[PDB]
Amino acid sequence: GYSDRVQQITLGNSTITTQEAANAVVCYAEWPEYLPDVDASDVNKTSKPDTSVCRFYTLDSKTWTTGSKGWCWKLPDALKDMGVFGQNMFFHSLGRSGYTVHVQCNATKFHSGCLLVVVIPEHQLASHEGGNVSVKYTFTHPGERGIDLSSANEVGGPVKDVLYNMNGTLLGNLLIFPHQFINLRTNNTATIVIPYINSVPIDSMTRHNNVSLMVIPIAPLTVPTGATPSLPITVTIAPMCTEFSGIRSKSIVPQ
Amino acid sequence: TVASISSGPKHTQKVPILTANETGATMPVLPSDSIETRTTYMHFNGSETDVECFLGRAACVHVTEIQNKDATGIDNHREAKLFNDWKINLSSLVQLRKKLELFTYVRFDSEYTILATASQPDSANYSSNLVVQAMYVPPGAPNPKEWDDYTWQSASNPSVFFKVGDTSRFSVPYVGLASAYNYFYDGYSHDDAETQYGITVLNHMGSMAFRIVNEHDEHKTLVKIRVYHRAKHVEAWIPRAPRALPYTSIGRTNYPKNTEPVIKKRKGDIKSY
Amino acid sequence: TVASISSGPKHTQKVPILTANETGATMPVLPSDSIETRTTYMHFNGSETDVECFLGRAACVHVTEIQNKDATGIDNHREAKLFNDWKINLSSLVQLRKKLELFTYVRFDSEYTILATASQPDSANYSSNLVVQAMYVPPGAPNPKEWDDYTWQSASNPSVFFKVGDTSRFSVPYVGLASAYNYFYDGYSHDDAETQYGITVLNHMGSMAFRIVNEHDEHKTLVKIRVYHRAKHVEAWIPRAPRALPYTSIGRTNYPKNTEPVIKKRKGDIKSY
Amino acid sequence: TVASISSGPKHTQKVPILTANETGATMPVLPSDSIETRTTYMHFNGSETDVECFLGR
Amino acid sequence: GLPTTTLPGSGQFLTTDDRQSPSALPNYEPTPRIHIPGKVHNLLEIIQVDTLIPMNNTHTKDEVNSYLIPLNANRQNEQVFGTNLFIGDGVFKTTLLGEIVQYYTHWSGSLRFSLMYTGPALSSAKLILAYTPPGARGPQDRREAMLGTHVVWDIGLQSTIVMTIPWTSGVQFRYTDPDTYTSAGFLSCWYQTSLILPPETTGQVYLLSFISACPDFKLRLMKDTQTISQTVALTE
Amino acid sequence: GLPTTTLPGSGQFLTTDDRQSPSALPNYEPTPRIHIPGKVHNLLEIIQVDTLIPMNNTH
Amino acid sequence: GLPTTTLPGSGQFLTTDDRQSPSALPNYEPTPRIHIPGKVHNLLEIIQVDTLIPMNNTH
Amino acid sequence: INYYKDAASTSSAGQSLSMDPSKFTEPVKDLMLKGAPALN
Amino acid sequence: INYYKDAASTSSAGQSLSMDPSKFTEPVKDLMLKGAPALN
Amino acid sequence: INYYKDAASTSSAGQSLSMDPSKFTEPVKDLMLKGAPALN
Repeated sequence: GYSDRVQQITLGNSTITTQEAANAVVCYAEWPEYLPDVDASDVNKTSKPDTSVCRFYTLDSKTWTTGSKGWCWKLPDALKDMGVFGQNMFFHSLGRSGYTVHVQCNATKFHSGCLLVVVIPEHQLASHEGGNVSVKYTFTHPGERGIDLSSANEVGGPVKDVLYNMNGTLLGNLLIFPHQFINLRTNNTATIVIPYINSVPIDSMTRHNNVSLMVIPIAPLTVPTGATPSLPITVTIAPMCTEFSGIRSKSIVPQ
Repeated sequence: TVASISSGPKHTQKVPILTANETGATMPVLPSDSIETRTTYMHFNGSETDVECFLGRAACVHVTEIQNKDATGIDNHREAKLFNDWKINLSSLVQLRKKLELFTYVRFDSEYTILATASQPDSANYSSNLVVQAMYVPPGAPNPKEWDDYTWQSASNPSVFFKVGDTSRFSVPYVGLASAYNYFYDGYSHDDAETQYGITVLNHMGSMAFRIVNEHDEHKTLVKIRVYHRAKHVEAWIPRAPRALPYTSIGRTNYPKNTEPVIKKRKGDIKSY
Repeated sequence: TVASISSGPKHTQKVPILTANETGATMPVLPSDSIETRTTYMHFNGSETDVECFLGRAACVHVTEIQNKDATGIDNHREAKLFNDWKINLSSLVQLRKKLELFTYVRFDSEYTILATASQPDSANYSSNLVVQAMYVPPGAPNPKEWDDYTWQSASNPSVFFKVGDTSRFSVPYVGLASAYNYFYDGYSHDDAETQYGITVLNHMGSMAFRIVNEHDEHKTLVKIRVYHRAKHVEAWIPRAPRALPYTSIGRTNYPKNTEPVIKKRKGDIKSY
Repeated sequence: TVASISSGPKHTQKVPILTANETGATMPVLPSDSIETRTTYMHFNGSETDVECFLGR
Repeated sequence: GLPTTTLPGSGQFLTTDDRQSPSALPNYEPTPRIHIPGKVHNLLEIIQVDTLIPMNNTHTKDEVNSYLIPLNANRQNEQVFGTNLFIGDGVFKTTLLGEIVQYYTHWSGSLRFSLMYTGPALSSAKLILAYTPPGARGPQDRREAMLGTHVVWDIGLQSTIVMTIPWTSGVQFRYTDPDTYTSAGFLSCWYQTSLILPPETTGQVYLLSFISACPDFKLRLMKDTQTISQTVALTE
Repeated sequence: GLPTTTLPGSGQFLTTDDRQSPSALPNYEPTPRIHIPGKVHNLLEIIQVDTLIPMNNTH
Repeated sequence: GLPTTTLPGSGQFLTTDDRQSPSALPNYEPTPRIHIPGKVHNLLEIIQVDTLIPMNNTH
Repeated sequence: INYYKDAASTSSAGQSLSMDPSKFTEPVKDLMLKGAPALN
Repeated sequence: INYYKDAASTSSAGQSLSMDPSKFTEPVKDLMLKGAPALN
Repeated sequence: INYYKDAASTSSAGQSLSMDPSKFTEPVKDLMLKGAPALN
């Protein structure tokens, strides 16, 4: 009586149940694991807070309306302030982590709409100015708020044009990245497990984000007659196999 | 190898063509799941689509130019194109760039070919025979200031001398600082409020300085340098969506404003053929 | 091997020389069936009549020309012969063409040799040394528009750079879409009422674009390109009647009107020697 | 080859980090004598620092 | 001294040749490789992942909406969409498949075309997808369409339908750049019965459509893509 | 570096010589051969089929 | 005479290449080596000897 | 025959002949069998 | 010795030494023996 | 393969792979053990 459909994920002191899942994706078919010695470089023993950092943090909720263009969060940024995960983050020189991402959106059998939930490794954004204008730090570190693709261009911020993925590629091809759809008629959640993907064994958690999670409405939300025209979307994310190394004074970052 | 097996009528409870794309999978459906097929063999291996093959041919990565002329009274050799440097890149001419950016991290050895041809746009009695010197200047080395500085001694820095009209060829191991090269990097060099975004120091493949060794003749000679780059021993990770809009800058993803629609509009209906 | 066996007088009921040609056969009659012969050996193998040998020497297949000159103010490089393309063919110069059309389908690898020589028809101080670039442009690739377009980067398209006066040589596998090449095809590309007849897209061997890499000197230089083609690994099916009338077009069988009698008229009688 | 071995807390009478430089020696002290380390390998031979290489271009 | 003769081609530079060269950095030791998920070995590996087709190409500036094929409730017998199968051009051209095919001159193989339905769960519909092999015109009505390769799709719990365009061809390779002799057919879709919405519901519903290549597929003779060009070298 | 000497004829192009060359299309896979009746191997095979002689050349 | 083809790079001088050359002094006999204390093999050997740092740079 | 000492100086590599699209085409956590229902 | 990797790059092929004119000179359905009458 | 007769004409030497800093880092007459007191 197991269905692909019902699932339970327990991680730390927190549990999620979905009764309307559509399997789960594990990026590149690899599950998060700690850093092996053969791959290690820094000689420091690392710190593995385990259950105090590897639990589920639910970010603040978004509201899908007929005019929504899509939202974008960066990792580990989105979690920069969650509990002890965040403290560890500002206090060590280097850290490394994988995540379980669970995006939630329920409706009824009269609604229609379909969101794309995708994880993009190394999502370098484009400046809407063109040329070689850079995208300032603050703009690519929105924190739990994430970036709202239907917000206005700002100065020093990225471009927010959806048919171009914020980088000069077409929305249609985002499907080459680990992703899952939430089609109100099928699905009510999306779950993706992200292994740590980098060109170095461990890195800085503040100067470099290693994935952007993106939720994009593709088939517009259509509510039943005289229904309220909107649904909330909630994102809950859990660091998994986290390791921190090179402890010290506590980083100070712009803004 | 069979490309298609023989398959006949079906009346089952087992439907391989109904799936749920919401899952993120592309189910491996074949012609024989939905029509009646006959056996056929592949006769093919997919040899020429190997990434080593795809990135393994020489591409022009840079065209520069230097001239041989009397430096007498020149206050700025660099500025007179008496000599010229180039910080190696693979993202300035777009053909090879779009190919590499199909991947997120890439690792390979480089084979460089350098073709040099001379031009004599204004009245010369003859064509002189010039020798070019190409010096590989890694970050931290003294940089040439005049076209005949102590720098050119290049006692510790690899340099090649070849003749204009000829070609020079040598190969450099993968010089990246990390395990692979990130043509994308969603980071900064530090948490500064105004530091540059995206362009990083782990995509640096060195830098190269060119000059003519010859002193000047009576006429002036323009020498134009073309650098070709061939990846050998390629390793590529994490495929990405191909580049759709035009490029504007080395190292940023930025596209031009008021660009044009990249998807061709139908001449007719959705229903049109 | 015997070329003739010894044979003596015959008075038989078994006549090998009477046959019925209406049957379509050529009965294998020999000297020894009708005269008295002596033994003799062949001393020969028929080596130099092998089709690999017959089609295996280089033949000139194309002569084109490009010039190096100041492109300043040229509105149409292609038109100034600043650069030039060629869609590969083996039926434009007739010598090799008649040889190939002795067969209906032919399959082979090609070895190309390209000789480039320069001419300076009007007053020059000297002969410059130019490097030619020959790019192989398969159907669907961007085609060069100026003599120095992004196209020439040729990051994915095979190109060779050699010096004028020298020769370039490389070999291309059999690029046909079918199992062999049809120099004859009694068909159309589709059942259209006005589509072209005979010329088809399964005899396409690609196409090639040439240019000089050098910028301009003070004089002008004419470079004339000659492409030679040698078939290697030849396979030929279905022999046909040799070409009798002159050719008029690449790819059609058409002969010129009011052509001349191709059979030599006797100077004398049927009875004449 | 290991570049660093794994080493944990220490509370000894055996102090490798106190020396007397007046002796003229450079005592071979390592990260693992004064912090807690994890194993890591060298992955490197020191090929390009050989004097033949240094004076050989 | 051993006697030699040099052949035609000496000194040429062929961008496609593969030979040894002296290393400029003798004895240098590259950084160790660490493990990174996601390694690609063949472009054939990636063109089997499906991506969305902007089938609804009828707009005037690129929009998220050209990915949506609309469906109308209560229409009978009628046609949902049509397209030829020049995978190197037109709708296909910007898709990952289209985009890679363009790096090669010839392609052969089967294509997988699937449609995922996004209408309310309490609605229902039956569509017919038809592949018309080269030689006939794009079908003009379902009767015409239904006589060639087709699948009646019944919209249900299982949200997507995967249609395969089996390789139907005389010649074993076709050109990726559109060519007549070498052309591959048409793909059309019609109401089999009709879309029906539940009460309290209204308007258009959309289908998303994807394209990917079957394991069948072959691509050969690499060349340059018409999809990217430039007028001056970029700088930093 | 192995010592060599080049002989007379170096650099010449003889249309009849038979040597190896680099392939411009590294790794390309040609179309499979299918069977076709009629293969010719030697011109000596075909000159044994008889054909008509315009003997009456007097026109 | 063995057929050859020369590749791109022929005739170049790369200061970092390592090949054989004819000896200008054929048959000459170098002075014997005697023992000398102190041989260095790697620069890695010497950067492990400590030296003083002008830390007080303020002059 | 390599004429040179360093590995970077050798010619192009030789075909992976690796090929495994499943990391890209089927990265699902619970295995999907073709023919069995997608969602149970 | 092939110096190159691809087959197209090898020299000319070597003599068929196949040679069988009968597909062209005697494509008759019922075998004709020289010496026996052509038409029986 | 050496093509030449004299030893000077051969290419560069090959890595010492000798490496022993103790003549430079620990030339002390009585051996010092790390961890034991420097001056007893």
